[PDB]
Amino acid sequence: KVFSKSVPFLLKPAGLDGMVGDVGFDPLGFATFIDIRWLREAELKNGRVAMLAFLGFIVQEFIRLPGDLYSEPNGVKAFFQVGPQPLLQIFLFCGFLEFNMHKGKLTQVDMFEDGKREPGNFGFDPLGFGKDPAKRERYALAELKNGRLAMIAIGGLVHHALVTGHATF
Amino acid sequence: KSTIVDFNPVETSFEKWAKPGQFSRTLAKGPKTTTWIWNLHADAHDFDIQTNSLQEVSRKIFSAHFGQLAVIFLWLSGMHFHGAYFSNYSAWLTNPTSTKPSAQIVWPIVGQEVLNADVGGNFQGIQITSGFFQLWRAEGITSEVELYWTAVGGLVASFLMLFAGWFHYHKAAPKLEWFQNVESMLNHHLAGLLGLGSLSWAGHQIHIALPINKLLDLGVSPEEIPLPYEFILNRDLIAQLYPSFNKGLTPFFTLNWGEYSDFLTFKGGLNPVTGGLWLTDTAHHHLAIAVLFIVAGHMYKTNWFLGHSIKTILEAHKGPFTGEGHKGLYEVLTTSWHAQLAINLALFGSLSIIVAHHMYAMPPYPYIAIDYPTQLSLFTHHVWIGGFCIVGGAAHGAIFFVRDYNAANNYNNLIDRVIRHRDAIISHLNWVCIFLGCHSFGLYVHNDTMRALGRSQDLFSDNAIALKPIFAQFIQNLHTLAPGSTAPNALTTVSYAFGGDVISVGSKIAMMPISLGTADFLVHHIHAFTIHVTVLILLKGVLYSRNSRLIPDKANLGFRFPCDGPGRGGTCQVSAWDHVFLGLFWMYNSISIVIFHFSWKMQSDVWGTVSPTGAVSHITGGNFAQSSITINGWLRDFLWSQAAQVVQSYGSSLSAYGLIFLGAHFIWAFSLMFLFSGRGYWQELIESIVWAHNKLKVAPSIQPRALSITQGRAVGVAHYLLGGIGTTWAFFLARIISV
Amino acid sequence: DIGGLNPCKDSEVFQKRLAKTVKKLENRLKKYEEGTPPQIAIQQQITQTKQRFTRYADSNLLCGNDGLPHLITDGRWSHGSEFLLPSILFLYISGWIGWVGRKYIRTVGQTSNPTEKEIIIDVPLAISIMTSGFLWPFAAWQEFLSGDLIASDETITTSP
Amino acid sequence: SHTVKIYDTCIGCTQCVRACPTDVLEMVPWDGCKAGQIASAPRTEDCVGCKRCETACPTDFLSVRVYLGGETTRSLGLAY
Amino acid sequence: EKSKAVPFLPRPAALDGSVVGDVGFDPVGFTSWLPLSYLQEAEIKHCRIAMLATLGWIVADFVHLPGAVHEVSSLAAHDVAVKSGALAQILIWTSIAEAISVIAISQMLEGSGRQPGDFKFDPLNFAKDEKSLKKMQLSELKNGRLAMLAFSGIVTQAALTGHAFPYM
Amino acid sequence: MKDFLKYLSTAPVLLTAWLTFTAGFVIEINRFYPDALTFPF
Ligand code: CLA
Ligand code: CLA
Ligand code: CLA
Ligand code: CLA
Ligand SMILES: CC(/C=C/C=C(C)/C=C/[C@@]12O[C@]1(C)C[C@@H](O)CC2(C)C)=C\C=C\C=C(C)\C=C\C=C(C)\C=C\[C@@]12O[C@]1(C)C[C@@H](O)CC2(C)C
Ligand SMILES: CC(/C=C/C=C(C)/C=C/[C@@]12O[C@]1(C)C[C@@H](O)CC2(C)C)=C\C=C\C=C(C)\C=C\C=C(C)\C=C\[C@@]12O[C@]1(C)C[C@@H](O)CC2(C)C
Ligand SMILES: CC1=C(C/C=C(\C)CCC[C@H](C)CCC[C@H](C)CCCC(C)C)C(=O)c2ccccc2C1=O
Ligand code: SF4
Repeated sequence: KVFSKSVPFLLKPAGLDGMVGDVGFDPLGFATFIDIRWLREAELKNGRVAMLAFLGFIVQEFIRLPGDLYSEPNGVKAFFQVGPQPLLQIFLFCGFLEFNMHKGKLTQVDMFEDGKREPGNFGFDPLGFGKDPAKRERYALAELKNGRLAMIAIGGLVHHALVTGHATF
Repeated sequence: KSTIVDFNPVETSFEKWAKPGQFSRTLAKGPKTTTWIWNLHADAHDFDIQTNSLQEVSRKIFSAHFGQLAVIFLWLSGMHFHGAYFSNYSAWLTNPTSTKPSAQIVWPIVGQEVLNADVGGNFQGIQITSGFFQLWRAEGITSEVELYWTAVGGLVASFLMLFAGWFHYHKAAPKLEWFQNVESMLNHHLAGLLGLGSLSWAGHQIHIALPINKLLDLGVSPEEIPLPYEFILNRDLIAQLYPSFNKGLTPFFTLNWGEYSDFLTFKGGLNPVTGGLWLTDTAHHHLAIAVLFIVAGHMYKTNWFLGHSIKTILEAHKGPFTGEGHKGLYEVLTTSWHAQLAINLALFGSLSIIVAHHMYAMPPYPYIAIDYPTQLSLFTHHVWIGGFCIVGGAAHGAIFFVRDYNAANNYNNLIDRVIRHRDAIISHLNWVCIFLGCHSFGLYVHNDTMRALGRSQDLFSDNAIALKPIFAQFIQNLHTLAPGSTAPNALTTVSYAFGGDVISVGSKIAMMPISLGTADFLVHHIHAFTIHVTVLILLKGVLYSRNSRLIPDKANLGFRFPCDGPGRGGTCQVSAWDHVFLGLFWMYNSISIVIFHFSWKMQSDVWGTVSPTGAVSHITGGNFAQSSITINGWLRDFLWSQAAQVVQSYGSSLSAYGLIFLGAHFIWAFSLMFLFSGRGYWQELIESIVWAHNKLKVAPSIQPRALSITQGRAVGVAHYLLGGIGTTWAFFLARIISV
Repeated sequence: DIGGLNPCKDSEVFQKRLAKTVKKLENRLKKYEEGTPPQIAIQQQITQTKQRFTRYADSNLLCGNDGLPHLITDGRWSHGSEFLLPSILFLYISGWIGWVGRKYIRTVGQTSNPTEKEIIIDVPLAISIMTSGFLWPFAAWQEFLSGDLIASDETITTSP
Repeated sequence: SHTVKIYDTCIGCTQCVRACPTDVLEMVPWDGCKAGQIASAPRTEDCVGCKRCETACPTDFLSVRVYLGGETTRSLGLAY
Repeated sequence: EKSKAVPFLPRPAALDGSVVGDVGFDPVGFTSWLPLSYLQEAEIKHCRIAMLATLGWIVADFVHLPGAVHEVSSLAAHDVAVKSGALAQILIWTSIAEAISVIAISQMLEGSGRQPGDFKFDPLNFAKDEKSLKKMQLSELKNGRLAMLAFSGIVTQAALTGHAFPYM
Repeated sequence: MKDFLKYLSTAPVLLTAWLTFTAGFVIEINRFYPDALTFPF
């Protein structure tokens, strides 16, 4: 028996072999009954959204926009003060982005049905970082780790605002 | 390698849990139509068709009994836990006559918190009609901590019974010879179970319930009453209430049992403080029952040259009119589980009905006679359980006749001779049923039409043509004269229902002489007629379960089959199951009439309030005597009149009873769709629905089929019973809680 | 206004109903003692009743002559939160349910044992299909266009 | 008496004949199927209409069909 | 035959010699109908939990964390900590650890090779070869049993008599 | 835990779990936002 590298008292999970964040961490075996490509796509998207949202917290409490609506240093209270109209526009824009970036196939059964789709690979690289394949793997691992850390931190900041109410500081 | 058990017969594995229908040879292949799903649950406990060995069936039955007892223990633990945590039992103890027992609080969601009634004692919740508070008080339970510990013990016992079932199916399963030791089983169930349970309960009553309840009746608050264990360690806390414990057990071993007359009395009647039976009388009763049952347990020969053989007893009881007599009955009852189930279920339902009668007749718990909802609910529930169990006993007798009956082994015995003249039995029972129905009901209809025609002197009433139940009144007179004449050591009659004084607790009547007039004559004959018709249906099912003049090979079609075909003019419902279906309907009718008679008679001529000068005013006002003799009277002065509380319960804490009233009406009417219709129409409608699904590519792989004819009948009867019983349940509960 | 109804904010019978309910609840509250849980529960009932009546008053709700909110479901967007928006919400949810059920039926209908996978659900595949129902309006008007939504003549018919 | 008809979809599996409770059906030689036999109904006067015959028929929509008709003490199953 | 612990009782027939802390003590034959690895894991879990619990009870009756909520005796600390939510955090993280334990014990029972109670947690070494590991396993088992009995006595005495650290 | 998880995948257990979850979130929505006669928006 091999046993996992992360959880040393557990057997090595299956389906994670050719990935860019494999430390053998899957005690519940989510990769066995869920497609690993979909799981990586979801992890990357959740991580990127969490990173953007954490940066949004830190900037919102600091900078903010001119106007009476955009005057709440607290993100949770800003979600309510801003009203539904600005939020629904963000929702529709995110939907438009989702549609055009995945080119129609948006669901768990439709995406990766034909393969030829690296999980999380939207081809988005205008600044050109990533031409060298040597640093590409390191950049992918850094993105994954930062995304996970940002998921934890996004939960932390949101719940700090809920239990205190003032801000993050 | 024990001689009674087999070790590790079945492996404890989850593999068969993932293969539904593995028990059945036909269902194991997997579902092809939706009929497979229904067949899966209809054959789950039919262990006879799952194995060909009586040993395996017996082991499955034994483990199923353990599972059932674990379920019962879990239910009891839940009841005690609710009494401990979500009840006003402590408040009810200090004010039994003014606080309504409640042991279930309702969460505040969707406005349902209105169900939390003003039960009293600074409590909000649902009023409890199961009488647990009175039972706990009779047990001497004076604190909610004791209820919590009883709940914990119930949980432990439930786990123990689950473990016992698992152990005796998978680790050590008893052999067939162990199960067939009916002599040993009877000896143990009679001495150990019954007698030693009575003895242990008598000990508990004498040492815990007798002193604690005596202190409670004396006015001592539950907080200053000593803890129950102190009544055992200290022979002076109990010797003050009953000054006979000072002599210890010496009077018992010296045969001077007269010294124990302090706490082993024979009084009769009711406790004037609580309205229940004297707990000293109860303890003496349980002691006598224990001795009698222990003695009765030393009857059958088990392992020594001592006792009886049931085979030799039965085989010696022949006669000129009965041929071989009881020869072969021992083989029938030791090789067929269905025959044992028939006998046990019939006698068990009859026992439940007898229990229901003796409950209200002689209230055995403190402050339970003045809790009218508890009395009504207990009687109705126990009578319903008795009727259901009796129908089940008839059903399993029919099942035994179809499946486990061997013609060769029963040559010219009682079973054979009964089948040989089944025609005579059924024809005479038919004549008796027609006679009884004609008379009882047509006397009711004659009263109704005489009243409708303005001829009040032509009725079958007390102020008219009178049918006095003289035989029952003679018995009532004999019982009220028994103390001092035939029961010379009695101080009071067994029940005040036979006659005597009005017993009231807190201005509320506990018991009172139940007068019998022409109204009781008619309703008693209605009871006899309904019981006779139910017996007719069930006995026709049992006797004609194997063959008939219509179908000479009905036994080859099994116990459960819809018909033999449209031929012979139509052979619907010829099974024996279709007789347990009709008998279920008629049992519902009979029990409904019985509980209606009880409710109206008690409310009109027993229950009520007593004025300080001794004037008795009842709940309804004595309208039973003159208005229960016509069907219009039953419709108006009982159904319409006492349904006022149910229909006016909206917005109050009894609104749940009105909602259940309406829902039970809905379910009862829903049943008639299955009872009146047939399978072909529903199959052909499912055909068009399946066409639509196929048109939308959503037709299931498991082909949807209409419920089988037998399952359609079963669904119809189940819904009919549920709707009717629920309607009566809501009506009774709302009416008797409001007033 | 519409159909002769009037706003509940100006309906006297509505306020009479509120006052009567509050009075009944307070009378019930009078028979308990101090800050005991029954009094807390009755006070919560009173607070919830007042909040519900206030919300119904300030909700563009039309009340009849009985002082009860009447629903205007003719289709006008003015009273669109009474029927139209809940109608859209239910249509979305029910279309989701039907779409995931149909997709699961058609997916396990092409396996070796289609009937086995209906009593014993393939939970991985079931979860995969169920979370994909958020696009059911788009999936339905992408399968109907391709002719994959409707059968044509392989469907069975009775004798006549 | 009821009417019983046999149709050439008969596969000669004999399940109808051995299910008749009144000896109405019998197997007769034939050349329209592999078994070389077809059911016959030469004693329909004893037909009771129980339709056990067509409950045992494996062919798609039956090869033995029972049409209920005039009633008789034999067809009504009257022991009296 | 003739188990070491109870010399007049037969050997439990499931504990021959190949388990740490195996003196053949199973009079009521718990090992005759339950997996040995399962019972070993349960015993080791109890040992560790009760060792931590005894140390915490004794220490918290001496040293208190800053704050008014932490100014109660260990006997009354349960009702205070549950109200403050202190025990909720322990419950959450213990539940996470116990779900991972569900996975681990399932894998151990269905093959794998993980010894009962072996989570491979060993930042320091403290056990370099087989002999040291066996000796330290025996020490852990004995200390855990002693601490289970000690916590039992501590709780029973403290509940009987509401005394401070000397629970006599 | 290979056949136990298959047992939990049966129709009755899955339907019971799904209906329990469904009733749960419905009841909790009605607890946190009670007496909702119209759409909140
Ligand atoms: C004095 C001895 C004794 C006692 C008390 C019982 C008691 C019981 N037997 Mg039993 N039985 C006995 C001897 C005894 N039996 C013998 C010698 C045989 C062999 C012929 C059987 C064969 C037998 C069968 C085949 C069945 C029973 C069943 C039952 C139960 C009937 C259900 C009931 O009334 O609920 C009353 C319930 C209670 C009062 C709850 C408390 C009872 C607990 C469990 C004590 C049980 C005593 C037990 C025999 C002690 C053995 C302990 C074990 C470690 C050896 C009841 C618990 C039936 C049953 O329900 O199966 C489980 C059943 O199907 N018995
Ligand atoms: C000690 C009691 C007892 C026992 C052990 C049995 C045991 C048995 N009976 Mg039996 N029976 C009993 C009492 C009993 N019965 C009673 C009291 C009646 C009269 C109604 C019957 C009537 C009866 C018939 C008519 C038949 C049996 C059959 C059987 C056998 C198969 C049972 C099965 O698979 O059902 C599995 C269990 C179910 C299908 C459960 C069905 C659910 C019920 C009907 C509804 C319950 C609703 C419940 C009250 C909650 C409603 C509340 C609502 C708000 C939701 C089995 C040997 C059958 C057989 O073939 O025997 C060989 C058969 O045909 N019995
Ligand atoms: C109100 C409806 C109703 C009525 C009146 C009856 C009546 C009867 N049922 Mg029942 N039954 C009912 C509903 C009813 N049933 C339902 C819903 C079911 C479904 C489960 C059944 C299922 C059922 C079964 C399975 C059986 C019966 C049987 C009986 C008969 C018992 C013998 C008897 O009393 O005959 C006497 C007749 C009456 C009491 C009816 C009223 C007669 C009046 C009062 C006296 C005579 C009037 C006079 C002749 C009128 C002449 C004037 C006229 C010509 C103008 C009786 C005919 C049993 C049977 O066959 O009989 C033994 C039987 O086995 N029934
Ligand atoms: C079974 C384990 C256990 C449990 C349930 C508790 C529970 C409690 N302790 Mg406690 N404690 C423990 C072990 C335990 N302790 C140990 C081993 C020590 C010695 C360091 C202490 C020292 C201690 C002090 C000094 C105080 C408490 C206090 C308290 C109470 C509230 C605050 C709190 O949770 O402690 C906070 C706990 C600490 C600050 C130290 C805990 C150190 C841990 C147990 C050692 C490392 C283990 C590791 C983290 C395990 C990982 C778990 C895994 C699932 C990830 C609460 C009743 C406080 C109180 O109210 O007293 C009445 C208080 O003042 N404890
Ligand atoms: C921090 C955390 C996890 C941190 C892990 C980190 C950062 C490391 C992550 C990574 O290394 C991995 C793993 C793998 C790498 O490939 C990726 C990176 C990213 C490198 C979880 C916090 C988890 C935090 C949790 C669970 C907090 C729960 C708090 C609760 C429940 C509070 C409740 C109360 O506040 C209320 C509600 C009311 C009050 O009155 C009472 C109380 C009780 C106090
Ligand atoms: C609990 C949690 C993470 C827990 C992580 C744990 C335990 C990790 C443990 C580990 O790492 C360690 C410790 C060590 C590792 O080696 C092993 C593991 C085991 C992996 C994240 C919560 C994460 C929680 C998140 C992200 C919640 C975000 C909430 C948002 C955005 C809410 C928005 C709103 O609330 C507003 C603002 C207004 C409302 O009215 C409307 C809405 C819209 C609802
Ligand atoms: C409607 C009907 C059907 C069709 C009924 C069917 C197909 C039953 C469908 C049951 C569904 C599929 C499952 C049950 C759904 C309920 C909502 C669950 C019960 C409610 C719980 C609270 C118990 C018959 O097959 C039939 C057969 C013979 C005589 C009469 C009838 C008859 O009336
Ligand atoms: S279907 Fe109904 S009617 Fe036709 S035979 Fe069977 S039972 Fe008699």
